[PDB]
Amino acid sequence: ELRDQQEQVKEDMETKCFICGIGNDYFDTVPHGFETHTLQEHNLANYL
Amino acid sequence: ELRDQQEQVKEDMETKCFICGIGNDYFDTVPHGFETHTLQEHNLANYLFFLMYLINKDETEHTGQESYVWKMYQERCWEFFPAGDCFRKQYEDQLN
Amino acid sequence: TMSVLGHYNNFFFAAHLLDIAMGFKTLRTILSSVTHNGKQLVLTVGLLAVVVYLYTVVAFNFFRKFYNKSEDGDTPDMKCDDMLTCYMFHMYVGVRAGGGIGDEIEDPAGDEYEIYRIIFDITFFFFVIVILLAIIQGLIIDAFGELRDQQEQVKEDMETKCFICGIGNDYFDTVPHGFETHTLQEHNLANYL
Amino acid sequence: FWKKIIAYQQKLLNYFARNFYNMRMLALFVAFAINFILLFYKVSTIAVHYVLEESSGYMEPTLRILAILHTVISFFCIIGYYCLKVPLVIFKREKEVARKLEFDGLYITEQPSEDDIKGQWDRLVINTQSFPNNYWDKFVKRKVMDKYGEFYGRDRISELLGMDKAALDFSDAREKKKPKKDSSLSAVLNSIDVKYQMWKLGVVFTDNSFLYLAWYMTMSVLGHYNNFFFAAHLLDIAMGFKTLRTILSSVTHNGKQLVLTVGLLAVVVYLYTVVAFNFFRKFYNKSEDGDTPDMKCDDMLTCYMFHMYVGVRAGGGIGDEIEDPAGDEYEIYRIIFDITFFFFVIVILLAIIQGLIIDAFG
Amino acid sequence: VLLTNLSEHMPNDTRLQTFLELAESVLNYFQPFLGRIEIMGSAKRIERVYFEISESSRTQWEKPQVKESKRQFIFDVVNEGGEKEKMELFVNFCEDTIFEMQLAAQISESSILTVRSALFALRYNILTLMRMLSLKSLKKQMKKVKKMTVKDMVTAFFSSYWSIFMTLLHFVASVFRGFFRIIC
Ligand SMILES: Nc1ncnc2c1ncn2[C@@H]1O[C@H](COP(=O)(O)OP(=O)(O)OP(=O)(O)O)[C@@H](O)[C@H]1O
Ligand SMILES: Nc1ncnc2c1ncn2[C@@H]1O[C@H](COP(=O)(O)OP(=O)(O)OP(=O)(O)O)[C@@H](O)[C@H]1O
Ligand SMILES: Nc1ncnc2c1ncn2[C@@H]1O[C@H](COP(=O)(O)OP(=O)(O)OP(=O)(O)O)[C@@H](O)[C@H]1O
Ligand SMILES: [Ca+2]
Ligand SMILES: [Zn+2]
Ligand SMILES: [Zn+2]
Ligand SMILES: [Zn+2]
Repeated sequence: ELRDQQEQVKEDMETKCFICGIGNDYFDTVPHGFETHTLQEHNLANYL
Repeated sequence: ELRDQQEQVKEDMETKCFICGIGNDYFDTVPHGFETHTLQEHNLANYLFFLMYLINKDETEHTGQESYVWKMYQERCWEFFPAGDCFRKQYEDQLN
Repeated sequence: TMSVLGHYNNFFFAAHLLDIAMGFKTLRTILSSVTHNGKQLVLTVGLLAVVVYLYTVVAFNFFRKFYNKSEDGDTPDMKCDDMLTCYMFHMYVGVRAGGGIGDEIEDPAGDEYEIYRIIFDITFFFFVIVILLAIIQGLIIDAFGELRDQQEQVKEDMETKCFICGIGNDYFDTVPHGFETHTLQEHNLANYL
Repeated sequence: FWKKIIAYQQKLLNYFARNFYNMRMLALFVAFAINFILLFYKVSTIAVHYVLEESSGYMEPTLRILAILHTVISFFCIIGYYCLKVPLVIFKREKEVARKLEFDGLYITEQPSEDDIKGQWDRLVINTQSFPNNYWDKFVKRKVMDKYGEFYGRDRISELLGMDKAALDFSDAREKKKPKKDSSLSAVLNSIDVKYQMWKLGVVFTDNSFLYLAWYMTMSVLGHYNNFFFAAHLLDIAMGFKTLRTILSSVTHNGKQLVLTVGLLAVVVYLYTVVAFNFFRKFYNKSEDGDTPDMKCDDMLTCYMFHMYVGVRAGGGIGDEIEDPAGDEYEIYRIIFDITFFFFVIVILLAIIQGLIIDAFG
Repeated sequence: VLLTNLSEHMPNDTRLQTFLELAESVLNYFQPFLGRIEIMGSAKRIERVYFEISESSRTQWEKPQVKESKRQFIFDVVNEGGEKEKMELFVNFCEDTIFEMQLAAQISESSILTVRSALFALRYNILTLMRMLSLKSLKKQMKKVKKMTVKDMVTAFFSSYWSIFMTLLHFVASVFRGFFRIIC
């Protein structure tokens, strides 16, 4: 259970953005747009 | 964990193309288009062979595309690698 | 009837302790872990019994001297003279013993059939003890895993799609909070009831 | 006359094919009853006898009748299999060889690997004139003729496939036309094609299920001589019940891995035997009598297989069997050796086997 | 290469497929040699690139150890590969593979007995059963049992498969004998 929970956390973070909740594919239509969005557009540290 | 990792590798390769990253369903809209894309359009061995041929080729004999890819490979810029797009996606209108 | 009988003999009140399983839901889950594969467990026991019967056949045919069990040398106490006695000796002590039937029966040192008895004991230990008990244990473990995966599947299905219409959560979530808005006002199970 | 005999024989074949499975059940039932009766044997006391001592007294003739019945039912099982499943196997082989001949050209363009036993045997079916007898596309000889005639030689390919152009054209023209009465034995003797029947018998003999039935058969026959061979028929419940097949598939799914794990365990035990034979030899005295110097680990073979047997079977390990190291120069070394033996051979490798089974079921 | 380029950019033109049909043999010969990829072009459009592939490169690509290394690389990139560094790890793998490929090429330049025994056992154990029909004892059997009896007919029907089973037993024994002779 512990290991599967860690896998679920990893999968959730790499599949959808934490804040808005849009899937990674839509952002990745633009090259590298997903991590671009998660690091500049919607950043947890930036909100803090 | 070992077995699940093998399953994940298999699932990832059969669900999305390794290079561009587009899902298999979009290519499979055309019959057999997914493995057609992965074996002719975007082939790992083909990219490796292209790198070999570009390295072995002389500088001044390079064509425009070859020289441009050579400059990016020298500067370690991997933007020439397709990402999120392909020939079929670019020419959906004309091809279909 | 068990309470009434417990009046006659007080010890029948102990059978009422089998009620905690349905008294507590979590004990019901623990028992569901093992009872989920009851048919498979019973058939595994039948297979183990058949294998032990085959080993009894082999022992009764060839390895019979080694089954002397009398601590006294004078008394000729033989476990495997009778086929029924040999079989159930294998059923009881060979199965219970951690090493196998060899730890109970005489060692094969200095004998014509030394190597054959040795392979027989090693195979008995490898199949009856190491494998079949592992089969039972894996049955229990993977049944509990099935239960947990089923709970995860239920949770994932309910949080990914609406129960009534069957549309995905993303389309509703295009409007902010529209998914649980739809599932709590638009399409509500309690509301339909 | 001949029509009546062939019709009655065909009725017999159809009945056996219909009732193949029922008597397969009945054979297992009789195998259970015979072994239940066998469970009551008693030894009596150079010459030693096994007698059947029972309160009923009558299940000895009953046991003999059950043995005879088991054999008769078993033979009828071979009859049923040979009339039911054999045509399907022949049809599958015939379609496989026809497509390999027509598309891949496994006997024209390339050649068999000389390791493929089935291809080496199927070299003959091409020369057989009744090529796909069971396979309904009777048409593949001429398809292959059209496909590969131009290059590989018309006559050579025709002789490889067994057909003859001159007779084909002469039959297209007028030919020798005379039918024959069915009552003639010469008609049947000429009609039988020994080549195709030899190929079919070879295929059937190579088939695995018919070999299993033959093994079951020889075991019943041997059980007549010695009644205890009827117990080996209890290995049939695995294929009798699909759920037992699932339980056995749980463990047989990883048979290669299980065997290699046993080999690894044997190698580790061999290394521990090497270490013990080099240093820790005194501790392996096994004589309960102090006077007798019984040594388990004097001989390297005896030391190894002592480790194979008792160290592996024992829950704690080899230390529970060999002498304690108290008050010795090599106390700590022997102790680490025993702890490592227990941790690796017992705790880990057996756990590896158990996890193999569990995760295969998963 | 020119014809293939024209074919892939002029998909519908029938005259072009007529030329392709005329020149299939050259294209069939050069199918392994021609290689194609897609790159992100300088004009912000996907471009297809054609180049020459050496058959030596193809062979040292298809050698098994290179395939195992490629599978291990795929496993590693799928499991712990980042999206930024995936393309870079791929380039490093390509460079190492090319070097090892060239080195391999440079260093490179300049059961049957048992099968035969089993087949022969099949032949001389099936001809033994064929020999009843060859020696035509069934004809004299027919002469002496001209009076059709269902008893005798059922017995012969059983005897056929009984003889088949005996021939199988002899075959298995012969195979075991031949295998023992081979091993010893
Ligand atoms: N809204 C979000 N804000 C931040 N990260 C997000 C968001 N949505 C998704 N992510 C993902 O969550 C991860 C956060 O960064 P990451 O976990 O890599 O940080 P780190 O502390 O540098 O490294 P580590 O991966 O070891 O935790 C990234 O993979 C990022 O793509
Ligand atoms: N860009 C890509 N390049 C190559 N293969 C890709 C790509 N994207 C996805 N794939 C998939 O990865 C797999 C690569 O080929 P594959 O693994 O079958 O090669 P192989 O060595 O012939 O066989 P094996 O499956 O035993 O490894 C294919 O299933 C292919 O569809
Ligand atoms: N048609 C539907 N009707 C009701 N709930 C739905 C429907 N479709 C999906 N759901 C989801 O199923 C769940 C039902 O509510 P929920 O399970 O939270 O109720 P509860 O009894 O208050 O709490 P608990 O989560 O502990 O069971 C919610 O997560 C809801 O979004
Ligand atoms: Ca130039
Ligand atoms: Zn976001
Ligand atoms: Zn692609
Ligand atoms: Zn709804």
